[PDB]
This record gives sequence, C-alpha cells and structure tokens, in this order.
Amino acid sequence: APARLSPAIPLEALRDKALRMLGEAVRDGGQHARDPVGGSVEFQFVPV
Amino acid sequence: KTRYALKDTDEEVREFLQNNLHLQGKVEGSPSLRWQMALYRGLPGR
Repeated sequence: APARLSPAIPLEALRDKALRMLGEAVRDGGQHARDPVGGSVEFQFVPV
Repeated sequence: KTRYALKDTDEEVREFLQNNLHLQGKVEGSPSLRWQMALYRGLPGR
C-alpha cells in the first residue's frame, strides 16, 4: 500500500485568513471590552 | 471628602486641593471613563 499523504487545503486562503484573525484580535484587545470572542481572553488569543 | 472628615476648614481643603492640580483623573485609557468623557463632550452647552 502506498501510504496516503495528508489531506490538502488551500494554503493561500488559510494564511491570509489566519493573519486577519490575529490582526483583529490584537485590535479588539485594546478596547478591553467585557465580551471576548470566546469565553474569555484565553479562548480568543490561544487558538489563533 | 476624607479631608472634610478631618474637620478641616474651607481654606484648609482649598489649599489642600490647590496642591493636587497635577493629580487630575488622566485615566482616559480606561474603559470606565471612556464613555463618560464622550457623553460630557456631547453636551449642548459649553
């Protein structure tokens, strides 16, 4: 069996998207709002 | 208010506050005073 490779996914879309969330997260973090994206600030910054 | 709790006269507290002009709020970066400043600036008066 020619062991399979990892499933593919558009890298250009993923890299452009991932930059957008990090840019928004560091921008929305300056307002110190009482409603993070996740449960708290930990769930907002760690997964990205 | 605490200075008034010291049984200080009007002159005493007036001089007490006159030496703390530098100690204004200056907490504009905090979110507690962020909306209050905007509301004050939105008054129809002066």
